Amino acid sequence: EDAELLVTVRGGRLRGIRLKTPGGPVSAFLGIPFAEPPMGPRRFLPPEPKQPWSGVVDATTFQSVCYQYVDTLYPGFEGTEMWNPNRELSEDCLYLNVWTPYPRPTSPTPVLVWIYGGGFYSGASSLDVYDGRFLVQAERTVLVSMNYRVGAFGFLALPGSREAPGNVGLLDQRLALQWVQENVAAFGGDPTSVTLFGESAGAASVGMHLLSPPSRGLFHRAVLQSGAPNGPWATVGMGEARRRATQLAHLVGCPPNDTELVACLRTRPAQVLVNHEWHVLPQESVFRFSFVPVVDGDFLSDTPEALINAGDFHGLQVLVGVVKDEGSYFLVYGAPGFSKDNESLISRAEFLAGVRVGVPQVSDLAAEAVVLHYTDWLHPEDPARLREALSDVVGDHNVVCPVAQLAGRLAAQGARVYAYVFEHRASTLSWPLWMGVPHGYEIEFIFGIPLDPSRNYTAEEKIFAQRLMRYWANFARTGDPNEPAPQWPPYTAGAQQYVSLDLRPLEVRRGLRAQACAFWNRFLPKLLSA
Amino acid sequence: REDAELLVTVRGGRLRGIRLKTPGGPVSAFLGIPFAEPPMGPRRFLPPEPKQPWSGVVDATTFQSVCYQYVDTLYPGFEGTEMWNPNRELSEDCLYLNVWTPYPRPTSPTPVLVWIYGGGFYSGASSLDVYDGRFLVQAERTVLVSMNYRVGAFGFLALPGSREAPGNVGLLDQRLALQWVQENVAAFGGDPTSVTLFGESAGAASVGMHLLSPPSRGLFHRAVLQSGAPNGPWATVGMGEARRRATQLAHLVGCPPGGNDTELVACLRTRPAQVLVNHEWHVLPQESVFRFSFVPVVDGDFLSDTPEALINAGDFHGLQVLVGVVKDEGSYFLVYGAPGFSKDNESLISRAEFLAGVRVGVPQVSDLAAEAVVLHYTDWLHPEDPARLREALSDVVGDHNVVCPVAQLAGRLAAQGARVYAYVFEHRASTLSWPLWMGVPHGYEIEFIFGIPLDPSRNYTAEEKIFAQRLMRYWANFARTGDPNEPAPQWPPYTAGAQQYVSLDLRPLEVRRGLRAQACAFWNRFLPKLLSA
Ligand SMILES: *[C@@H]1O[C@H](CO[C@@H]2O[C@@H](C)[C@@H](O)[C@@H](O)[C@@H]2O)[C@@H](O[C@@H]2O[C@H](CO)[C@@H](O)[C@H](O)[C@H]2NC(C)=O)[C@H](O)[C@H]1NC(C)=O
Ligand SMILES: *[C@@H]1O[C@H](CO[C@@H]2O[C@@H](C)[C@@H](O)[C@@H](O)[C@@H]2O)[C@@H](O[C@@H]2O[C@H](CO)[C@@H](O)[C@H](O)[C@H]2NC(C)=O)[C@H](O)[C@H]1NC(C)=O
Ligand SMILES: NC(=O)c1cc[n+](COC[n+]2ccccc2/C=N/O)cc1
Ligand SMILES: NC(=O)c1cc[n+](COC[n+]2ccccc2/C=N/O)cc1
Ligand SMILES: *[C@@H]1O[C@H](CO)[C@@H](O)[C@H](O)[C@H]1NC(C)=O
Repeated sequence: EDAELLVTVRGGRLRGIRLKTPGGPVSAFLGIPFAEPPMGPRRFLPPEPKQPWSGVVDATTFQSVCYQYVDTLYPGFEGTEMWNPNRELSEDCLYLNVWTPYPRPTSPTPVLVWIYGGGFYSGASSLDVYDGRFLVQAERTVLVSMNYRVGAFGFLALPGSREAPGNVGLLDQRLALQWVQENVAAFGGDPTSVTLFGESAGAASVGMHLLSPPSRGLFHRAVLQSGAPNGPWATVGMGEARRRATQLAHLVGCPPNDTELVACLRTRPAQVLVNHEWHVLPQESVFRFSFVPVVDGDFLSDTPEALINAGDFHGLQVLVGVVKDEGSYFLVYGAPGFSKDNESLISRAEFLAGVRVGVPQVSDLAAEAVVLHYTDWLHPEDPARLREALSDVVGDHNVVCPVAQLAGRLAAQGARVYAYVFEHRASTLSWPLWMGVPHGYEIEFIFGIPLDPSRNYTAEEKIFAQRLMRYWANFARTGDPNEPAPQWPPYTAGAQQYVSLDLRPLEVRRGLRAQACAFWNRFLPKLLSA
Repeated sequence: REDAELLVTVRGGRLRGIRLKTPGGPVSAFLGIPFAEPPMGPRRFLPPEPKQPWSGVVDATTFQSVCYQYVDTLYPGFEGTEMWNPNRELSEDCLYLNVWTPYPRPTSPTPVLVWIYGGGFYSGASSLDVYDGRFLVQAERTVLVSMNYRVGAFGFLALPGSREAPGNVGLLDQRLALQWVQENVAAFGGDPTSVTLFGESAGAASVGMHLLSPPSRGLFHRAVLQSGAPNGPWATVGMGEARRRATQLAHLVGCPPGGNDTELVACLRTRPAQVLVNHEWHVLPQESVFRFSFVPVVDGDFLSDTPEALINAGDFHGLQVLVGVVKDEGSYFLVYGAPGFSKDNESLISRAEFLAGVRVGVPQVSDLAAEAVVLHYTDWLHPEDPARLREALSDVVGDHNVVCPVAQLAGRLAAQGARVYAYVFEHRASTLSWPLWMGVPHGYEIEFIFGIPLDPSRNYTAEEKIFAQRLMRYWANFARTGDPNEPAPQWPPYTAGAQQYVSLDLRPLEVRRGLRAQACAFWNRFLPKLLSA
């Protein structure tokens, strides 16, 4: 029996497993329960701390994936299946995972906490691309990841009600962070040095923990990759959240009293809720999600945009960034004329139709303003330019400009901000070439997946992965990604400097789509208000 | 005794002209031909009545008076502004036209160019040195005609619906002159079946309005619009705001001591011309540049609809048009109001002055509209660079008032049956007195079209003289054939798709695409939708 794999946390004793990496072994503790199972009468409720157990919990394998939709658009295609659940679905899914060096550190080691994305409707800490073993070995950190409830199970809200208060998926996240403060030292982690990082909706979650004071005392630094809490998709108002909750009840046969409605919802099998999620959205769209964080004055006392504009952020360091082609990948899920299997060279009619799906629920004037800004009026009908322009519409509106607004406001209000654009297209990427560097495909390099010898990454790509892990770990340890080489300067509201990340050395550039984002961040909001 | 070449009989009676020397030889000039009864006293604000026939010989031997108008005094003595000021006495007796013809007079019918001067509809005169027709006629053997038309309140004060001041009488002055050309130009050797209108700024807007007014449209065959268009935001006014401006002007001068229109105009008729001129600008609703108090009114008569509606719903098959602008249309207007601008310093403005200048350059729009403008003309990587802000504000005024109205006209006319040719004039004259940051200012291609560099008393470059000759041939080729090209780089027609135009400078012709297409898409396609919602 290996004493390195035995740990006592506050709930009781755990048994881990030793794993192999190309650089040596690490210790993993997978499937640690941090909450009571949110089942039966506990569905839709805030999580409760896991009650202590006797005996030894087997922490040698990943636990169940929270109930969620499973993408079936390209069945068997590696580009989509890499994001689908790789374990059984269950409502009993509130488990977290700890990777540490082997033997376990005996000095307080910086902690990285990963929050997966997936539009608040999907995701799992057990996916291959989130394997913490390489970061922990290469950079000598403790890495924690948790499962949190998605879809209606995590974000169905009847605001004002006690039976479905909303944001419980975020509270699952907060509870795991409290678990880390109380327990991570038992694994050799330093609770006074916790860096949150997440991608997409995970980045938005990180941003929301930055703006919720009860969360702010649980971590020290933040990394937001391709997501932001001020995204048009990341939050929903109380009125619309109530409408969506009520509509889903009607769709699954529950008439239409909040108490009656949640009680009837709790009798439905989880899969039934999943099957009807999607039909509560008001219009055809891409990059919008049914059940997302609700601004009800509690977890978020105001909208993230209002909280960002009014916040003092001195003493905060954040790392934020984007991939080169944020929108390209969302277009195959609803923009007319698009497909992974052809060049998606669309007509102007399809482009104009794509703008309404990509910018849903706005006035015709707002839509025409988008068309004006993203049309080259010397080549208004060129299919290649139109495909690229629609990809830029979706990417700028949902990712690049929300991230750029966040970066600019925090920098100008006291935070030290580092910005990147990930510009390397993996040699193993199965998506077509016209998609460029699609959303989500920097994660595998951050986690050091290319070091896995059973994968087909090149030698320079492995070096690149090691470069990225060092930047991320430098930031986690000091608030500065630079090795203490061409220096990575902080992002500021004036100079707007960022670096491009690829196989070539660092190149400093100015402006995160400055011209496009002035439209989304400065003008379009005022058009909608008047 | 008498030179038979300088004696002509038109319908009103006999005329005596003058023989002018040019660098290339003799030209016959008939200057100051009366074409209307003097619009004075009881005829103030009325449409022009045709000139009654006369006995004996009228001496048409010098330029007649300039129509009463404001005289610019911003830079007194500065030639850059004095060249546009009246060079004859001011008078309400000013409805005279000028005819230049080859010496000897042509024996076969000769194409006719008719010039309409600009000046924001408040100023201008056919007698300005820069409009001297002797060089075009000598170089290209055409007949050139120019007329005076009433400006300011005298030409465009409108109490719509009233008979005592119907408005647009300045445009009727132009129309009467065009009717005179049809009835009389053959007596000078001109061909009334080949008349080409050309004009600049408000003259270009005037030319476009004659295109859109059926009674005028039968009086000419081709059109040249230089740095102006009838659909410009400054070129027309609605009936209500025209009535408000007329009523306020009357109130400012003492009329009435105004319900009844007859009575109010009668009181206006007793006021000295200069007093009307002195108060004319006080009726503008706001502090602005490129906006003019009294301008053509859309009242259903001369223009049955707005020029933009008539342009869109018009069939222009069989019509040839030549349109263009200078490289820096807006820079010249900024020293007349924009904060921080002057011809005597570099006018490197701050961001606050840029934002203040936008409201002056784009007057009377919602704050939302103003901020759409700020968004499109800000470089968000260099939001406060003074030199970039100076150029941005110049582009705002130039795009909004000239380039984009011209581009919209060129595009709609091309797509609806007209053959269009477009240019951008990019030569900065060696004799230019305005500062270097202004580039090629508004109005400073005219002297090259009229061949002014060929005057030996002026110190133009020898290369600029060749340039002038090249431009006069383009214009005259268009007047003769509807095509500026010679019967050598080809000047392609402008179309709504390819949007090709040529650059005019000392270099050979260069074909380019798009008359500030991205900018004009904002002014021509989006901004009107915002002003509606
Ligand atoms: C690119 O593909 C889209 C999607 O069509 C599907 O995928 C193709 C690869 C092929 O397998 C098709 O048979 C599939 O239907 C095309 O858009 C569709 O076009 C068809 C007409 O053939 C039409 O009936 C569908 O409604 C269209 N659907 C969408 C979402 O646009 C598109 O035309 C292709 N572009 C090309 C070939 O240039
Ligand atoms: C550039 O000049 C403008 C115009 O001012 C006039 O011309 C100058 C050369 C100088 O002789 C001034 O005294 C003239 O009045 C300047 O803008 C003016 O500034 C003064 C005082 O600062 C102010 O009272 C006026 O209202 C301003 N006029 C306008 C139209 O804004 C400007 O400051 C000069 N810029 C420099 C010198 O950098
Ligand atoms: N619960 C659902 O029914 C459901 C279905 C589909 N989607 C989204 O489609 C899957 N998807 C998967 C991967 C990338 C994008 C997308 C679409 N985004 O709008 C969300 C929820
Ligand atoms: N009738 C008048 O009093 C009057 C006063 C001022 N202006 C304008 O003169 C300024 N100005 C003079 C020359 C060229 C442009 C400009 C400005 N245009 O906005 C016209 C008429
Ligand atoms: C330049 O022009 C002026 C007037 O246009 C003239 O008096 C002068 O002789 C010319 N030449 C020189 C060298 O100044």
